Amino acid sequence: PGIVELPSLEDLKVQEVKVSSSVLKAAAHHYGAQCDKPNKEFMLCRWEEKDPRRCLEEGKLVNQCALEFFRQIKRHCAEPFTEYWTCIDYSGLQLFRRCRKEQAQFDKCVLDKL
Amino acid sequence: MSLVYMNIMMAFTVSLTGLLMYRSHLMSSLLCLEGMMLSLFILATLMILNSHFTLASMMPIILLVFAACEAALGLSLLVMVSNTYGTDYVQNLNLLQC
Amino acid sequence: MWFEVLPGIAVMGVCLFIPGMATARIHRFSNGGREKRVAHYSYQWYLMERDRRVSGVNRYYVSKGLENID
Amino acid sequence: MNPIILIIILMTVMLGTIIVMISTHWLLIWIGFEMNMLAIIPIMMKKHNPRATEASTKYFLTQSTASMLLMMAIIINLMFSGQWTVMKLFNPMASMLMTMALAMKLGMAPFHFWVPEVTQGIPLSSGLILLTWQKLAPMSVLYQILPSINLDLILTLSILSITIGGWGGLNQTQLRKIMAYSSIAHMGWMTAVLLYNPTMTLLNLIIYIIMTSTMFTLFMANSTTTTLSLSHTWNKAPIMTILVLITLLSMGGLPPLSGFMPKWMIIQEMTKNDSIILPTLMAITALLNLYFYMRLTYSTALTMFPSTNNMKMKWQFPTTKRMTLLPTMTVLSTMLLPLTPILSILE
Amino acid sequence: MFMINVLTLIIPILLAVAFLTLVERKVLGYMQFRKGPNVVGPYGLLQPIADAIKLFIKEPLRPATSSISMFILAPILALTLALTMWIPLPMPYPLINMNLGVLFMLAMSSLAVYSILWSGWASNSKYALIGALRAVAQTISYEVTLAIILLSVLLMNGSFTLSTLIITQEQVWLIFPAWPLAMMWFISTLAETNRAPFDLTAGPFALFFMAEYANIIMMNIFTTTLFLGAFHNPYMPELYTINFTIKSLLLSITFLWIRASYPRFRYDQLMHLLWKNFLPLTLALCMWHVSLPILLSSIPPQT
Amino acid sequence: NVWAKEPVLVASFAIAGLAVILPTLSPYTKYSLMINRATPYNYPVPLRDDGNMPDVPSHPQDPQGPSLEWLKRL
Amino acid sequence: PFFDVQKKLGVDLDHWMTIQSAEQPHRIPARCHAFEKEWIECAHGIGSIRAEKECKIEFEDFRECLLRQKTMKRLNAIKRQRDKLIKEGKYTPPPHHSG
Amino acid sequence: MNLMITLLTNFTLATLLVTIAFWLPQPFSMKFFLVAITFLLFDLEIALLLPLPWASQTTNLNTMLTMALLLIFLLAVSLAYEWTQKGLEW
Amino acid sequence: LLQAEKDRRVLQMLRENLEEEATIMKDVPGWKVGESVFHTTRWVTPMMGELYGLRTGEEILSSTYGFIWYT
Amino acid sequence: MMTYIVFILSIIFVMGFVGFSSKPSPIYGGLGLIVSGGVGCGIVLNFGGSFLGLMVFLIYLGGMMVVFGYTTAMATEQYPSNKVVLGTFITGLLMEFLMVYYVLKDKEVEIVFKFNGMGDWVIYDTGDSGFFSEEAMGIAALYSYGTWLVIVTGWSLLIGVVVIMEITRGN
Repeated sequence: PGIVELPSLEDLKVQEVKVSSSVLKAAAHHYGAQCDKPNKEFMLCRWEEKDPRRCLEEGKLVNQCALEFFRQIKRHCAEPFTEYWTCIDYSGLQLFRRCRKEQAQFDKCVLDKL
Repeated sequence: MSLVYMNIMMAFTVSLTGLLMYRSHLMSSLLCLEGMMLSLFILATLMILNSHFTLASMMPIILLVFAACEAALGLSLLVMVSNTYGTDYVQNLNLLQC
Repeated sequence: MWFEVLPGIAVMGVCLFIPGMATARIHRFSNGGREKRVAHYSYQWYLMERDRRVSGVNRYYVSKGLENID
Repeated sequence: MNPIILIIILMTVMLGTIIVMISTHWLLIWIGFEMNMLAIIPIMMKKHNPRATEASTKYFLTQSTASMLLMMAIIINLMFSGQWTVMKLFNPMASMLMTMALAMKLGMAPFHFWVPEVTQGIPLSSGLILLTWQKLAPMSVLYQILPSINLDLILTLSILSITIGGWGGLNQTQLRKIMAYSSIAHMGWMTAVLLYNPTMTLLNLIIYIIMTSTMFTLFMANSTTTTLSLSHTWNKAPIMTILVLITLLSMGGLPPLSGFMPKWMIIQEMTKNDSIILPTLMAITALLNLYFYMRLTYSTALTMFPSTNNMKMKWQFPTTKRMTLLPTMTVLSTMLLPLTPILSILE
Repeated sequence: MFMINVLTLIIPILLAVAFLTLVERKVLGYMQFRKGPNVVGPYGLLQPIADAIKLFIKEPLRPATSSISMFILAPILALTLALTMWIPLPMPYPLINMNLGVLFMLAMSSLAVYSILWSGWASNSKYALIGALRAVAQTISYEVTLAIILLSVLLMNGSFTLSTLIITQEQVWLIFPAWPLAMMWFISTLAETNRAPFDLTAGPFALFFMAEYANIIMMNIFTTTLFLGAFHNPYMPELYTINFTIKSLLLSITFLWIRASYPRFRYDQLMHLLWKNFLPLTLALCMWHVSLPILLSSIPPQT
Repeated sequence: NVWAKEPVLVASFAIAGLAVILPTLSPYTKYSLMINRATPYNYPVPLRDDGNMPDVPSHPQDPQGPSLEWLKRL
Repeated sequence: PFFDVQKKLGVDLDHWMTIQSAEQPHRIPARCHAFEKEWIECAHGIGSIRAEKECKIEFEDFRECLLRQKTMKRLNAIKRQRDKLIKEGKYTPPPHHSG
Repeated sequence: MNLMITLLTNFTLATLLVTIAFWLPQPFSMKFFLVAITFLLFDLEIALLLPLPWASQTTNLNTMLTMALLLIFLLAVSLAYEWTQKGLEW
Repeated sequence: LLQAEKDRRVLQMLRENLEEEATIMKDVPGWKVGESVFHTTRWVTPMMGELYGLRTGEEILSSTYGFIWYT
Repeated sequence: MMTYIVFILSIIFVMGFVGFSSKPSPIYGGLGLIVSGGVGCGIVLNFGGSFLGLMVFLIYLGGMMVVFGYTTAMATEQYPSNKVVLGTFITGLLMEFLMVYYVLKDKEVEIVFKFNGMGDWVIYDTGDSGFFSEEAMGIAALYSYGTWLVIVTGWSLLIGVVVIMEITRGN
């Protein structure tokens, strides 16, 4: 009967955050702090309409917010953020109690400097 | 239609004909009843898994435990018949004629 | 004395010492110094799938950190 | 046997049947049928003769395969539109398997081969309780799931069960086989009007249960297996004879007596449809299954067979059986004729 | 590399079992006043090599069978259980991380019951059938107990992954919050391995022998993971593997050491003792280990 | 008394009775239920913003919403 | 007969094992949640006969959500057509991973 | 199929051990039955018990405690019934 | 973020797969190019043969059956 | 070793049901039901199957066939194949071969249905955030919502115990 109304390939081109998983998992909480304020727009769109192919502008918005956040954490302290997530990477499933002292180090970096 | 359901229904008919036609021992009949039980278990479990019928997913294990204690009662009845007779054939039961 | 039984128990304990240590060495070798990612939940498996998708090598151990941001 | 254990087993029969009555989930109905089987097995083999053992074996095999075919029908129901609500089904095939399962559960013509064999080698109490609760338990389920049944199923099983309980029945003097063939004929009657007005089915269920309770209570008052023992009961006591007369004639269904009232209302709310030849066929077979009742009455209370002494000895002992409740059930079962508009007490 | 992992698991099992034979003979010899086997080379490792290859050399039992296929089909099942039962056992990194492994343990124990029953039926005339029937009874009467106790000791940890067990053993040993439950579990392991002080008084005798001793080492490794042990700092698995091997070896020596000095029980005493003393006590420990985590505000982080 | 007769049964009844009773006198069961309730499985779903309600806080740093503080402090 | 002590005592002890979309212990849906909600709201205050003859469209939508029969029929027709045209040889296929 | 690979390797190596070991050198009682059915029924009640450590994280804890104690209590009543009523005697 | 990438990827497979279908089925009579079989105007969740259809085995086996027997 | 492994294990499953529905000696029947239960465990674990298919394995292949083989050992003898048994096995293999041949080289096979004939990688999850293996939390109900169900189940098993002892000479 009725045909679907798919979006085009012009909206299906956002600069995708092609980052890996352990760095994204370790960089979650402060990403919840600074960013993730305008993506509850996306969450409320997803739970008031059960229809992606519609809420994709806010998906592009959370994509650019996460990329902007990782740009901002890339430019400033820390570069031992790399040491922190590679300390937490090879520990099986990533328990956050594993590398706790360097978690304190990254917190002290980002707190005293940003 | 999730094609495997056809094979498990045909397997149910296999176990049901094995339950109905049975030559000598009652134990084969009771074990094919158990096979029919397993068929219903597997068929309903694949249905509930693919449905994501996650609230009432109790059907496989509870169907299992009930018809298992049915099979326990059948074992006790077969032991009683084999105790008051020599064997447990379908024959040597032709007394009490209808 | 029991100095003459400790070689037997010693060699049998070495026979029990070997397989987990060699297995953990093969775990660390088959992912380039990484640990093999355990998988118990759909969340961890989907995170692993997007990790092996974004890596480019279709391999989840390369772990591609901070050098594809801009 | 302990009396505590028998009270427990009666509690579990009542629990299983009430679970069948009260639940709305399919698993719970299947649990109720199975628990009814598991509890009713040690009421049989109450003695330790091998007759009751073989009877319980046959009963267990047929009852368990009926239970599992019922579970097959339910899992077909959820292979189609799937929810655990006792309602209209969603497959003619599932309804076919389910009504054939319940036809195995309660006494039907292709499936009646276990009923006289299970009733012959058991005592009277086990036969009474199995007839009452094992003909009460599926009727609630059929009353529930009537609006999605192909009618030819129910009507074919009803017609053939009435004529089999008729024709098979002219040959046995084993009183348990007589009562079993009567059960087959009346269950055909009580299943026939399921798709037209089930008030008649449940009223016929009430009347049949009270009648069979009266009949088996009269047999428990003086232990008999044959008609010649009933002639000895004629010699020893006269009031049992007129009770056998009235209760056999109310199993026969004559219009002065209360057993006619379930036939007549069936014929009424059957012939308000376009079914006339089917009522006259069913009521001709209802004339047929009165003949073994009538030769039984001729054997008991109207002609008289020669008697044996030591009835002279049994004269010196007055009767000392306890009846559970015989006279209340008797005059409830036989003088109920002017209370036909207690039809509408039911729905 | 995965078949290399499997072969590095199931190649040292023959070494482990044969050296366990020499170790049990030497340890019984020194619980007794006997030295040896030490004439066959230095302290006799070539002595298990020699008697293993001797029993391979020696001419088999002539049939005398019923369904030759069934008669070969029972010990092949016993030895493939003994091989396929070291897959989810964690010394630090197990071969297969599972959602649940302990129910797999109990299920393969029941398959060992199948092995005993099939060898008993396919063996011989009626007296060995009665003996193996009593053996199946006294084996099956304990899988109630061991599964009950294993359930009550994992209930402190909530999950079945068993790497959560090696996490939750970090602070104290699990022998301290459940000593009597662990003690009864150890008695049930003596029951499942079917040794003294429990009675059992074939072909191939070497294969049934192999299944026996791999079952023993299996239960010892599962004990050492289950109730005691120590921590595991990552990127150094040799430390935990050393401590695990030393504790499992001490426990297996204690196992044969308990075997060494007790007479076999009467059979009706065995059933009587199991039912009327372990079964109410297991129920008591289960209901207290149910009602206690809801008391002490400690229900486990079952993720 | 029966402590000499069937002692393991009496010990089983004793630990059974204390397992029955002991959750009644318990200062930790409300702690257990708060711990068990305060762990979310699904997504904490947002809502359409406000009818100018002094609840449902906008920043996740804002402590106007109901949070947990007895977790960190044992 | 069917009795109603289930409704009479006010203990709804058996209505939760019954359908989907009753509240799961963690608030997750099934695979065909919304189809059920609209179908139940279609046939609620209904005497189960105009449920048969009026809510047919949404019931067929729910059934084809639950089993996905004819959608698999369409996909299977696409597969058989793809097989016979790759057997023919026209456009050695760029529907896999590349042009 | 990875554990199926392990099962296949163990099964094939076991068959190699057996076949190379073989090509090279060339009435009853009711008391037997009661213990097995007692095993069967208590094992099914174990099957009802054993998802208890799955369940202990919910928002209904007192009810879980009550019905878990009811399950072990029913199992204990069955045990004590066959204990007192000469079910396992000799 | 994972949700947004997932939505863009499934709509990407929808767009490319209906482009493939529109290229491939121009011989059969009938056949509207992109009809849902359903009637309501709602985005149904696809069935893993609308997403991973005609991908020839490898990716669909590593995608559907991946977690089911991955360790 | 390929995609239709669920279908192939189903073929071995129905072969096992035929293999003991041909009525052998009941210890061969117990063997056939053990093999059938193992491959049914394989099928349901292929659907995953994380708990329930390993759960059946302890009950039927852990507690039921043990007592079935036990009662085969203690009650019936069957002391010595036949035409009828192996002939029914041949006809069952013929019926399965015919049905699966018509599934393979045609569209669909209909008893009275429309079984859409291809192997089932469809349908399946589209990689959702499961995080608890939904079987696990489902069966981790029955103690919050499950008031009536576990009560009547345990009560039925208790009545099963008293029934078994009564028939086997209560008290």
